[PDB]
Amino acid sequence: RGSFVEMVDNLRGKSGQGYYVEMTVGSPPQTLNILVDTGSSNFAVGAAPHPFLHRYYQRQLSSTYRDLRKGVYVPYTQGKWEGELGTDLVSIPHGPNVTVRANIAAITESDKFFINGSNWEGILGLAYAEIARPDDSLEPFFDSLVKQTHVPNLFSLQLCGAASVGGSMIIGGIDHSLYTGSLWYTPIRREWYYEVIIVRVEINGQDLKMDCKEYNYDKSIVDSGTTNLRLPKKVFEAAVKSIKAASSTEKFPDGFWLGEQLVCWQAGTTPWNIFPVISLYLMGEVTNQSFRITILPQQYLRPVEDDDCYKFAISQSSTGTVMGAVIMEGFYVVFDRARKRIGFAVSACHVHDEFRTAAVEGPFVTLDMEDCGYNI
Ligand SMILES: C[C@]1(c2cc(NC(=O)c3cnc(OCF)cn3)ccc2F)N=C(N)SC[C@@H]1c1ccccc1
Repeated sequence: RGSFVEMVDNLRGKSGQGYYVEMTVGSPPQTLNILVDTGSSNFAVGAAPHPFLHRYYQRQLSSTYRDLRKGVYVPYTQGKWEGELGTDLVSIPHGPNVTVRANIAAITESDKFFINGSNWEGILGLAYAEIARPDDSLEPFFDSLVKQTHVPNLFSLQLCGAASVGGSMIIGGIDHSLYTGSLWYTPIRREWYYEVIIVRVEINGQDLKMDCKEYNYDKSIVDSGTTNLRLPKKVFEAAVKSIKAASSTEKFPDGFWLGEQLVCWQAGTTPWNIFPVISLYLMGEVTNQSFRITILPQQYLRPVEDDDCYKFAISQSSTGTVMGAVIMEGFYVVFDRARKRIGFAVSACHVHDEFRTAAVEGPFVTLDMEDCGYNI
């Protein structure tokens, strides 16, 4: 506990393509790069020679492969994958010194799922069984890991932003070299997604003053498998209005705020100072107690290489708040499953300037925080 040198820097990727970890599957071990995804619950790997794929799982080569004789069909908002369920032996080379028998969905057909030019061949769904396909009886990888080994029921993520990105997934613990200051914990409201409650939103310390239920309509989640900070429609328009007001030193086309246009500045002359900070107050551990996380334009204006051009990476949502890479790149994030809570601390690797840094601050007095959660 406290130091996991072998797991530091075990994540790689490209901007906009996500963060992957090296895994092995089968006997003998077949090496695959696997997207780290806290917003889903399936371990699903390429099993057929799709042209975008560097590598794929070849079940015929594995002596420890067991066919579950069951299909799985996963349409989602932005694509589709389908596969054949099985089990096999799985290890993480730059993770704990263990081997686990895990459920594997062998992907046999997909659409808009694999990224052309990416270096990953599968997805590690790190959320809970309730959202696993086809149903909650398919035990997620991390559940299998904890059940079969002495690995503590905790993992933590340091996602380091920017073409190449990196970071750390500490499996079974916390590495104190990855953050500065203190960890502040928010309750996991329900174990399906990593669902949290946002109690207050500020743009440059100016409260949006919305009914806090709007912030979590219909949920708020922490998702390493999403790029943007996604906000419910009503919250998004309030936030953009305020961000526009604060940044009115320079005028931008309306399309930029909708992510339909890039904005460019002469190399290394990006006016970070004109753009406001964004604070999300999260439900704390104690009644009437909250803390806030604060991100910079360096997090929400993402570099696009095609002199210095940027995409606005805050976007409107109909699925509730999604705290994607935009949020997570500011913070060391502790998924403390054992204690049903998520910890946030200022990341040792977050992108900032000489004037401002990302911040995790508390405690604050916030009443009626339970009222902020949405119920069907
Ligand atoms: C499995 C799923 C998913 C995610 C991605 N992610 C990415 O490509 C990506 C790109 N850049 C990032 O940061 C910047 F570097 C982060 N991630 C790609 C394909 C996918 F199918 N995970 C989700 N959380 S959202 C939809 C989907 C999903 C979720 C739930 C149920 C089914 C499918």
